[PDB]
Amino acid sequence: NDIVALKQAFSLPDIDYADISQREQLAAALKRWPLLAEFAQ
Amino acid sequence: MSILTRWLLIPPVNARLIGRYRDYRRHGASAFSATLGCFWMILAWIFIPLEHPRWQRIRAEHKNLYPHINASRPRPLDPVRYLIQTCWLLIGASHLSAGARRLILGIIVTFSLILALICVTQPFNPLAQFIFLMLLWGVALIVRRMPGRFSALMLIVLSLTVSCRYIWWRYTSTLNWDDPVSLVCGLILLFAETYAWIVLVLGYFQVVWPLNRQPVPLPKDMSLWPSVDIFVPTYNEDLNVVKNTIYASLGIDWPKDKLNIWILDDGGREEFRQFAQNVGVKYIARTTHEHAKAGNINNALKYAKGEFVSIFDCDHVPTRSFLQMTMGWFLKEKQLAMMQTPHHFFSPDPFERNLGRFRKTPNEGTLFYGLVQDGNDMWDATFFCGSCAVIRRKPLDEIGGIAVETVTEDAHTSLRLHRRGYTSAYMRIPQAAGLATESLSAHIGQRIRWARGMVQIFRLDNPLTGKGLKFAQRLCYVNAMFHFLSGIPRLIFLTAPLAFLLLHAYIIYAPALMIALFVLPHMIHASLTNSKIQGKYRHSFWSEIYETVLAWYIAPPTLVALINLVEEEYVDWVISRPYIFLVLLNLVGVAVGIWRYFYGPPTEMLTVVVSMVWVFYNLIVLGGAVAVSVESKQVRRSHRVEMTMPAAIAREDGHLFSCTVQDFSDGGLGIKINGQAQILEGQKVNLLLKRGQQEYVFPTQVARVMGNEVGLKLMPLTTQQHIDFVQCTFARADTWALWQDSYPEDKPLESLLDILKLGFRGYRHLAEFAPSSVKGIFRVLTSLVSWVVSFIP
Amino acid sequence: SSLWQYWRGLSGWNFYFLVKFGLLWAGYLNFHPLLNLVFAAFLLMPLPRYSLHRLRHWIALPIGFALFWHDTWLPGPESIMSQGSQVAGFSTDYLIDLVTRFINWQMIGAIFVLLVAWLFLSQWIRITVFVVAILLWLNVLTLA
Amino acid sequence: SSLWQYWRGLSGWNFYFLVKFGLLWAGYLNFHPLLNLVFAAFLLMPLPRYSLHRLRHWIALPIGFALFWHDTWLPGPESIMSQGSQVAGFSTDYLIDLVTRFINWQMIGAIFVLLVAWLFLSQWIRITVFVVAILLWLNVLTLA
Amino acid sequence: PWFERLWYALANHPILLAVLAAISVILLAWVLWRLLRIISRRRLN
Ligand SMILES: Nc1nc2c(ncn2[C@@H]2O[C@@H]3COP(=O)(O)O[C@H]4[C@@H](O)[C@H](n5cnc6c(=O)[nH]c(N)nc65)O[C@@H]4COP(=O)(O)O[C@H]3[C@H]2O)c(=O)[nH]1
Ligand SMILES: Nc1nc2c(ncn2[C@@H]2O[C@@H]3COP(=O)(O)O[C@H]4[C@@H](O)[C@H](n5cnc6c(=O)[nH]c(N)nc65)O[C@@H]4COP(=O)(O)O[C@H]3[C@H]2O)c(=O)[nH]1
Repeated sequence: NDIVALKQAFSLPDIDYADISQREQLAAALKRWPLLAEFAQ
Repeated sequence: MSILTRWLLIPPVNARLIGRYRDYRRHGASAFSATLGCFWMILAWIFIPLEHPRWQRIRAEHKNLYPHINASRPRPLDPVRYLIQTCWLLIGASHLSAGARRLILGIIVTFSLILALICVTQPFNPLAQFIFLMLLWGVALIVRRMPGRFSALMLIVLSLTVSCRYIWWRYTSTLNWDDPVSLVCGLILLFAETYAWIVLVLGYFQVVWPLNRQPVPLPKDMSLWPSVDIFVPTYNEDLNVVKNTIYASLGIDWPKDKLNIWILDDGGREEFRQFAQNVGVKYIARTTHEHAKAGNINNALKYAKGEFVSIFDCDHVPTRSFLQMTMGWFLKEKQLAMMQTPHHFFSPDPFERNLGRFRKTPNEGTLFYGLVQDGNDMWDATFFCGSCAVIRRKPLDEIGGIAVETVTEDAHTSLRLHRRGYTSAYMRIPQAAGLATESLSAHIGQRIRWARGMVQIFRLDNPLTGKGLKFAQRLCYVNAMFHFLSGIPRLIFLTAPLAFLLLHAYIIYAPALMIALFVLPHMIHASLTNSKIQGKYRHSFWSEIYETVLAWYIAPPTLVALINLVEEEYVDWVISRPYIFLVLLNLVGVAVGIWRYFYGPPTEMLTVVVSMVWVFYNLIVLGGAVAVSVESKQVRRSHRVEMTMPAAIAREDGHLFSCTVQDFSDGGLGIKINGQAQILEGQKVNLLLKRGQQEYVFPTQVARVMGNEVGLKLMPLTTQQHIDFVQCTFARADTWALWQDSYPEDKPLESLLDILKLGFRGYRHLAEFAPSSVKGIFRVLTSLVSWVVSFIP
Repeated sequence: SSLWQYWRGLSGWNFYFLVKFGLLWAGYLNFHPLLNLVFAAFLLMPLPRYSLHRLRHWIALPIGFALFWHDTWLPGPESIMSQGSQVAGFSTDYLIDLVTRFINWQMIGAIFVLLVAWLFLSQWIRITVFVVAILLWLNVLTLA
Repeated sequence: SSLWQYWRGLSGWNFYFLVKFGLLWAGYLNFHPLLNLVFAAFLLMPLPRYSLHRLRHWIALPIGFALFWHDTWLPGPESIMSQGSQVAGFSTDYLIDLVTRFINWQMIGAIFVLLVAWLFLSQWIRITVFVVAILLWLNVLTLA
Repeated sequence: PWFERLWYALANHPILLAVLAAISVILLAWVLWRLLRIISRRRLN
């Protein structure tokens, strides 16, 4: 909620935050567990 | 003899007197004091109706509201104090065509300038000047309570008119051309004040319109995002201070295919090499150590291959949003070659640590990184400040890398980039926090290095007279360089009244009333205008304290360059020598002035008062400076940041309890539990921290339990746990912005009261230790009289 | 044992003494310091019961009124009783005009201001002991 | 009551008294220290209910207006009532000239700056005590 | 002597000079505000 706090504090209404750490963790998880990979795609 | 007392005095009153006498004897109070107190009590109760329930109800909460009066500690002249406080309370209150538009602007501007010239150059009689003063001051006060930028411009213009009037009056009808001694020093003061006026005008121009640049959103596709290389140059810092920087860098929300983190080591230390190998970041240890940090960065550039280079200091930890909040503009402006980010210090600065005002007063550097750089942004003069910046490598290769000539290499390379046509930008949101200087000596030294570098740039590159560079950029750079030549004017200001008081020399040949009616509006309007402009950046009357701390140490090196873990509390005598010398000179001046107020000519009655109030202001400033020079206790290995986050604690038996994190450091946390659920001073505890919707677990050991408050010590963490902890405590993109936004506004009167208390505290501090024994007695006498007066306000 | 609450002061009669002292300072009163001191001692002399204190106040109210009337230069009430028939024989309109002319508004305003100042200074100035001291000083002056 | 917490102060009447003092200093006033002191005592009279306080202020407003008119050197109501018809029948130019000669801009500026100073003081320094002290000093000087 | 004449014209008029100074301040503030808005818009593009 840090980005939400920043948006509530100092404007920034159009900067869409790309959390690349979450995406990389999700990709590693999908690679690690074939069940999640099967259900996701 | 008790029978006689019992017969003469009613037994209740006799018992009251005996009990009060015994109580004051047990407390060491004199018997005569008890007799005088009883006499005052009886004479009051008979000459003052203390039976009125109104006064009884007032007395009920008198101790809480007025704790400065003790009923069990009689002192001489207590009724005088009671009457004085009562008198204070009773006194106190409880569009269009091009040619036509240009001609209209011309006529409006010339009319306004003619009116301003008339206002500046109108001689007055004292009553007329006073009416003018009250009217313009009221206009300023009204415009103060009007948010926006138009009000700031109005205050700037009003202040400029008042200051120009003051300078006109000084240059016309204050210089006394009669004496060879009342001339040189008077002109010296006039030149000091003209320099101060020029600095004020250039500062008003510099922050006339902060740009308030906003981040530009990055493209949705992640394949258009550029490659960034992060450099962390280290020379002698311990690994404990660079670990957090590296961990925060490893958690930056940037694609790892396009982010390389480098550790640059000029010490050739093997611990840093092993740490880089363990965490997976790059490492360079150059064999030849030349040009210091600039040379290290150049050698790193010789190997790094990335579109952008971001330089971080060892103690500066970036937030995960740094690159996303920064890189937008580089893809929007192809001419951009440098972006700057504010410097925040979670560690307490020497002023904040020593003077006890850490979260109350704003930091010394938040005026610069909060308003001055934003003002420079408009004129394209935002210069590199060492850390928290991004430089495009293609422009940086054309200029031959980081400039290696001056000791302030960042400003020099930014100046070169601006002189080659490239622009610069500034982003206001604090996305990196560092460690402040651990002592006053460190602050003095770093300021000296900065000033030496700026004067070197002024002498070598000379922004005023060079090659292609806009005039606004020239003005901004020369203002930044002139900021560090203010030591000599400050010394003149601190030593000016001592001229007249010691050696009769009329610096200003005008009646004291006219001096009060002309100098005072200048100061009042400057203070109001700054308080509006630099509102939540710097409190009033504090800039003089910093200036006087720096002046004696910055003036010599700047002039020469122009020509060519606190175990115990202590006072830095070596640092504080100039302040003590100036205090001695000013107080010997005030003794001479006290003599002159009686044995001098009667006509010089108001002039001596003016000189004495000047000396008193000087003494307050120097006392604050001395108060800075006493180092408070510091036994904490890591500095703590006060942040409130909900959390949870896990025990080994499987019970979980909620807690509120109140502060965190590198190796510990401080939490509060409503009721002290279950914890003991050695038990291991798992700490649950949430970053958004994700929860992280960190092993901890309890160090202190004091009721609701519990201190935790972090267990040896793995690399991933270190990264998660940094992302949950330090590298959060909300702590520093809200920290800066929580700074209280500027209240000039409260600020004056705080500075007066600080000076008194510094005098009391020096009333304990003394380098020259003789000074001990004088300091003790001053403190004694001062607290006696404080008790009799 | 709240035996001190029997010596409370002269709150309520302090205005009386202040008005009399002001009239004496203005020369409009024939003052008898001994009688005033006796009256003050009687008022300050305690009585065993609060009801007895109320009875003392009720008795002293006619006494205070008579003392205030006699200290002034007004003629004795016996003459008024004797000449009431003659007064009734006179025209009533002339009497009304005379009594409207006789009243001095300056003294009434001064009395009102003194009452306000006594109600305010009954916060910071206990009027009983000051009145007693002034009366003692006047008695000493008239004795020596 | 036990406290009598009704001495709230002159409040806005401090500016009225300051204006009167300034006009007297200028020399345009026929000052009446006794009437001013009585009016100040009336304004400072403690009242238990706030409704009575408001009613007292409302009643004192026209009384203060009339007192201010009386203390000036302007002609009395008889002349105004006798010459109202003549003023109505006069030409507009004469009335405009009389209005222009009646208004002094220096007086208006002095009153405005005094009001601003009074606002600042009443924010930081209360004025009731000073006004009462000045009125008492003037009364003592006039009587003595 | 023209500056002497101008000074003697407003020798004892503080209210009028305050009004003139306020007028000049407001007008110069407006001109500067317009110019700085223009420069800010050109700067952010
Ligand atoms: N054993 C232990 N106890 C701790 C620790 N942190 C806090 N406490 C306890 O909690 C009290 C409140 O300290 P605070 O809120 O940090 O507020 C502190 C802090 O602001 C300051 N302070 C004291 N010692 C130091 C120090 O070594 N460094 C710094 N930076 N501040 C200190 O003084 C205030 C009062 O501290 P105390 O009078 O000592 O009283 C301290 C102490 O009894 C800790 O790490 N270990
Ligand atoms: N955020 C936070 N961390 C906490 C707290 N209590 C303990 N810690 C952590 O636990 C470490 C050990 O503290 P300690 O055993 O009390 O041993 C402490 C204590 O004896 C002393 N100390 C440090 N600060 C204070 C203070 O403010 N007051 C007092 N009285 N002692 C202090 O110095 C020792 C070293 O402390 P540190 O270097 O800070 O290292 C601290 C810190 O990392 C707490 O309330 N909040």
